[PDB]
Amino acid sequence: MIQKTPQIQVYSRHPPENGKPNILNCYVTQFHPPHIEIQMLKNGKKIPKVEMSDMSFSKDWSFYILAHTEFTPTETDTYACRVKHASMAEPKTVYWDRDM
Amino acid sequence: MIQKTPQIQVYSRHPPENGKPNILNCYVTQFHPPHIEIQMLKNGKKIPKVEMSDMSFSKDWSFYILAHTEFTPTETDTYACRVKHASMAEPKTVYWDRDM
Amino acid sequence: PHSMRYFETAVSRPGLEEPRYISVGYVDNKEFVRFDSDAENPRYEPRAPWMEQEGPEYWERETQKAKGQEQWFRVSLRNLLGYYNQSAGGSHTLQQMSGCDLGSDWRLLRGYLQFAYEGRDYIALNEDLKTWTAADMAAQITRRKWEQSGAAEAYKAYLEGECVEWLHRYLKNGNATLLRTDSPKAHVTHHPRSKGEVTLRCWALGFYPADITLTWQLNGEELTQDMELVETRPAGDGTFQKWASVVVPLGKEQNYTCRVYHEGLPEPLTLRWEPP
Amino acid sequence: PHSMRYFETAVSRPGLEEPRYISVGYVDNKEFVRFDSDAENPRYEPRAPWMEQEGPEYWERETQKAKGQEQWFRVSLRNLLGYYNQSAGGSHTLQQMSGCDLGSDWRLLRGYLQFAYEGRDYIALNEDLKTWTAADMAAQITRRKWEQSGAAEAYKAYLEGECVEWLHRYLKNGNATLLRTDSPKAHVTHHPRSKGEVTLRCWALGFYPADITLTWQLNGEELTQDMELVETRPAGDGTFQKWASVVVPLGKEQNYTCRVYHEGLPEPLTLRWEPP
Amino acid sequence: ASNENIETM
Amino acid sequence: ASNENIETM
Repeated sequence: MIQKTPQIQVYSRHPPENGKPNILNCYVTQFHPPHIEIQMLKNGKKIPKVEMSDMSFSKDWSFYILAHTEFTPTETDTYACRVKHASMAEPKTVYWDRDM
Repeated sequence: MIQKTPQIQVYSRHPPENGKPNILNCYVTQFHPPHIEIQMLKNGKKIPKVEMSDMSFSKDWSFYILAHTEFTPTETDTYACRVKHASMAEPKTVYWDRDM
Repeated sequence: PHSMRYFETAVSRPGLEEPRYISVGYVDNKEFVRFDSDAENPRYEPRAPWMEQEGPEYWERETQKAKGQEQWFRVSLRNLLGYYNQSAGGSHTLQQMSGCDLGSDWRLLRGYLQFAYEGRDYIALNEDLKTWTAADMAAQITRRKWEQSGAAEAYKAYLEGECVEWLHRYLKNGNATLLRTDSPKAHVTHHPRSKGEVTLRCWALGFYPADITLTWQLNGEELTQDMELVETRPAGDGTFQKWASVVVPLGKEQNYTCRVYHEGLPEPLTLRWEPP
Repeated sequence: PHSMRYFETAVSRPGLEEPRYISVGYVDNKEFVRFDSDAENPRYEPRAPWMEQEGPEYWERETQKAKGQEQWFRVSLRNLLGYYNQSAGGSHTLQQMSGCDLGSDWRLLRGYLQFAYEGRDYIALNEDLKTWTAADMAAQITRRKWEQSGAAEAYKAYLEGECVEWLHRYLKNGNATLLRTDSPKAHVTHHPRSKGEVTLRCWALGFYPADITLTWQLNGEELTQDMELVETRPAGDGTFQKWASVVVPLGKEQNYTCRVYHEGLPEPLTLRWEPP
Repeated sequence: ASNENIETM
Repeated sequence: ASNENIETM
């Protein structure tokens, strides 16, 4: 069937500072069909409290979602976003890079 | 559904000479699904005797057909190929240009 | 420039399960209403604070339109299924975009009406608001049905009439909210890399509207394909972010300037990598 | 370089109508066998003259494989329909490509096995002939089923064994036919246009194999994106055609040379626009 | 305010 | 000569 692979960006709402509270975003765009599963991970472990925006689509018809969670980054912690979609044979994980 | 628009080429088997017998080809490629309707026209009128190659597909999975007819071109005659396909809202007609 | 849009989606589900209908209203690209058939009590809900000004009758009327729309999409999904050769059961998508664009003088720039099936163009109302463009053979069947029933006329009446008059009302009711801009706050980050080179990254954060331009210059000359940039992304608080980077030689960073263009600013920003 | 390929297609039809199965065999890109379930008496038929050398038992054995393949594709089409969420009735396509490539020394270069659903990549056997690459989530279901049943092993056995030994036989049986090349015959046409310019078109006609290269040069320098070319097209008699054109100033045509590279030639052609 | 479609596809 | 698939998709 007709499928469009999601594009993923993982980034903080504010410039990160270890020990300061922030919000980690996972912005998933350009996908079709609308059904998708997004998880957010801290040190490779599922974050329980993850907010999801409501189903929306862009002018090009493709769907998009903003997943987010509160977070307080530290020197040693890693964060990621994992996306499961019909267009993909396996889930895709994108790590947060504080420089991007 | 999944659809690929046919690409069309209309051309003679041999360099054309008015009054000399030849073969007019209509080579239809890059389409999906395989069902297609091809007509060949002389002066905007359907040519009855039109040969069609058998259903084939290329490495990229897309289907292709070679339609042909015998013809003896003249100064005044025009020839065309008309293709009807699911990917297209209306049939597409491509005129034979003796320079191409 | 102003606009109103309704983004509608009907999604059919496996087997017997009934389709989900979602409608989202936008004023100047900002979500203002939402209806979702999957809700416990399905109704159009306010999504912008200035919408609370609308009486209970507004919400009941809008909700009733959505209940009718849900059924329209159910019958349209079934009709399309047959045009593309099949019977019920499958998981499919039908989408619609409609609305109007206004100038700074609040005059109609154009009406807008498009449909997609399986996320691909199906049928569009042309800018004349009189004729239709079908994307493929199946869509042409809808085009002829709609040409026969004179469907374009009722669309044109809404797009040039009701759509404009409601957008005028929304613009008046949400004046203090809709006219607001958030200026970008910019800074440059420094990322030493291989070959004696360094990535200079220019960040623009906290801006609204989403439209922005970031440029990099070498002593007054703007940098082309050489410049890397991310897609503009929501910060999640109503503002947006963007960054543009260039790879420059270490020790030559002071020859590069970033410029930030945004409607919210009193004038364009100009900035340089600033050491410690 | 040599190759054998089977190109298989199963097309499901509206309502109750049973699917059409087509299999086409290629030796060195030339069609040599064909089976079509839509035929009055469905059987593999010879499509190259050198195939008539095969006994009646070859044709019955091949035909029986195709009758089994037709049923395999019917059950596979149904399974895919469910992975992508639905029941029977729809019009769908399943395609398969399989075969082997040989070097000039007749040694196996690689086995090949791929599938498409709705004309899009579904699943491929990797070049190791041991592991699978699925294109999407539904295809991954087939990957796990095939990994569990050890399907790759029987494919590898055919690709490296039976496929190579039959291609060796076909190459021996069709020696006088398969080794043949048809040299291109070239000429330049002159098409005066606007701005005092002229299209110089270089034609290559009557060539076999399809692979060719046409170049345009200005006093020894080859022309890049400036050069227009058609896709190589069948003449219908087993040969191919191609043309490459350049737009040059009128009066300067003699400074341009076309060159034609083809394996069938004793050496590359060089040609110029030749006046009357 | 939203629009209502009349003729189905 | 052609190949026969065994395990279905």
